[PDB]
Amino acid sequence: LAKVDATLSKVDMNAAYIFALRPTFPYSYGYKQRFSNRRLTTSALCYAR
Amino acid sequence: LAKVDATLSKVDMNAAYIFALRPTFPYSYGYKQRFSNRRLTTSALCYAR
Amino acid sequence: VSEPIFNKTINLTPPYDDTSQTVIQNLSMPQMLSFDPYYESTFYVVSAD
Repeated sequence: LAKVDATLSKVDMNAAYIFALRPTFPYSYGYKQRFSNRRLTTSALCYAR
Repeated sequence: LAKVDATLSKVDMNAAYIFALRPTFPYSYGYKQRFSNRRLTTSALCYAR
Repeated sequence: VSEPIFNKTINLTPPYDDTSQTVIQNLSMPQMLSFDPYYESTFYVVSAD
């Protein structure tokens, strides 16, 4: 599945370099507490490197 | 459906006048945000004129 | 930020969630399940209060 199109370091060098060498790994985060009544993050989004 | 009973400007003039000439249009309001954790109004009630 | 570019025009502060102001994510692997590489001994999580 690791695919950075070869015809991308033709029109934009830096973007292709960033995509190739610094991948992202998106994930969602949340917290749970039993008797809180405080809001707390539920479905945040982040990118782990 | 527009019905203000004719036998109402007999016992209460002002209420019949208000119902006839200043109608109400109830509706419910709410907001949505993606990554908020703040409460925000969900099912408020209002009367639009 | 979905891509590793940081140039003072990128916003890294979550605008509508203040949970991260006091609580850090825990991205650690759990406890090791064995404190002896060769021999297995049962241990417990106990109620301290």
